[PDB]
Amino acid sequence: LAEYKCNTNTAIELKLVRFPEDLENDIRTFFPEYTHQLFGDDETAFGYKGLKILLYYIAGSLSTMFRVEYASKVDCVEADDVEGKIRQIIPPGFCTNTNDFLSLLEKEVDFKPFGTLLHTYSVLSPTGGENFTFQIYKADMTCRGFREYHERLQTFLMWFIETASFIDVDDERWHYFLVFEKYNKDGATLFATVGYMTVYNYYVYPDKTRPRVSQMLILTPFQGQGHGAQLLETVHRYYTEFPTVLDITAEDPSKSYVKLRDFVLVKLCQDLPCFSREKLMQGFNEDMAIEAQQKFKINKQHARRVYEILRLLV
Ligand SMILES: CCOc1cc([C@@H]2CC(=O)NC3=C2C(=O)C[C@H](c2ccc(F)cc2)C3)cc([N+](=O)[O-])c1O
Repeated sequence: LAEYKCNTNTAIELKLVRFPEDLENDIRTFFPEYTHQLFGDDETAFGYKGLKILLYYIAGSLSTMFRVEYASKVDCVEADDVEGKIRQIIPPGFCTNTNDFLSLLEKEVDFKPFGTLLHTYSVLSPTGGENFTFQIYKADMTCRGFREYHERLQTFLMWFIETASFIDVDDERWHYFLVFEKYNKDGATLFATVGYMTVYNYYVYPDKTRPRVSQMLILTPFQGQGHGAQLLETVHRYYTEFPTVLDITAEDPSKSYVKLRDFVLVKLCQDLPCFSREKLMQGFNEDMAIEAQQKFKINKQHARRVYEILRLLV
């Protein structure tokens, strides 16, 4: 009976599929960092030998294939309801075989990003020379198709963020920022989902808001390319255009958030007059927090952090 225990982290094969060959290419597969919300602290599932859970997503639209496969199952002993648990966290309408999934691949040419283009950037390839092209969009639930797309996307929070939980999309104070990569296929330019960030537009009495970063997910294949830095920079630059925004902060200031934040705020602030070599040496001044707030909606306390870093650099 213990011979029917399978670790679920390694059993759940995720894929982002651009071309048919991606189905057969194990390099394209990645795996959950967390499955405890479905399978407990032990991250094991009872009842199956050779358990394979397939969640294949078409790279842009995230149209989904979901299949459970196994060598054998125990079915007066009852296997864990793997299917049922996964169905809690993914929308209906998934297909269940590779043929139907490949059919969806043909229609992917028509998939277009949701919302407003805010920024376009290039990342250099590891090999060097080739640039990949990326775009950040701001979307909301008024954009046709986005709600369904967000349901397909958010599942990933479960696999890669430890304390992850789904948001209430009917709350209009949610802002969505999406990252896409442009890629070529047979002469056409298609879009691939890279990541996203949800930002909550907290009300501040009486006429102001204070955006707070809630979640940010960069999908595993795109990690270590600087997407989070672009995403946060873009969000700061976006909300700067609104006088009614006080500042931008994070709900959950992790070590990695703080590292990312310190990177971006230094990038944004080093070329400002108030943070010049000469002005830094005179000490920290309220002027610095003022200018940082006006120019990039940087929190008063965050500007103190930037000051220390910049003053060390000098
Ligand atoms: C080799 C590892 O490469 C990367 C890892 C990450 C992770 C993983 C992920 O998907 N989410 C985030 C990450 C963080 O480190 C911190 C971030 C965070 C941002 C804002 C905020 F308000 C609160 C948290 C959440 C991002 C990137 N990236 O480039 O963005 C990696 O390259």
